[PDB]
Amino acid sequence: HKCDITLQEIIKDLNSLTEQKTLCTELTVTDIFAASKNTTEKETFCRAATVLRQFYSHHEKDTRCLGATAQQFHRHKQLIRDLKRLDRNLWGLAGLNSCPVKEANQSTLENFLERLKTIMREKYSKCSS
Repeated sequence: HKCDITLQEIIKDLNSLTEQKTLCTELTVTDIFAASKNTTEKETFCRAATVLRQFYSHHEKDTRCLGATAQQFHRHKQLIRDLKRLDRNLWGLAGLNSCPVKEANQSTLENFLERLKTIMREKYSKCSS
């Protein structure tokens, strides 16, 4: 389970998401990586899945995000779809819903996603030769 191809599905989701730089991706999430470092891998996935679910739930219909042009609206729908896909995969890996996130620091979604990508690539690296 630990080195399951779900890791690749998550990295794929993150690669697409981290191309986005919009008003929406500058909006913030609670910075789960501002912690002093005290949770299991399962708990880390639960934390990340929780904040991203908060984000897409709150911003799927947000006027700052929805877009004026066809291209902007398309990119917004893609962002929400990919956030849901990534979230689905993170929950699968977490196997837990109970992981209260306490951090004060807010980071942009953009920076949060780049950090998660780093962590996920590290896990992948630790799984392969």
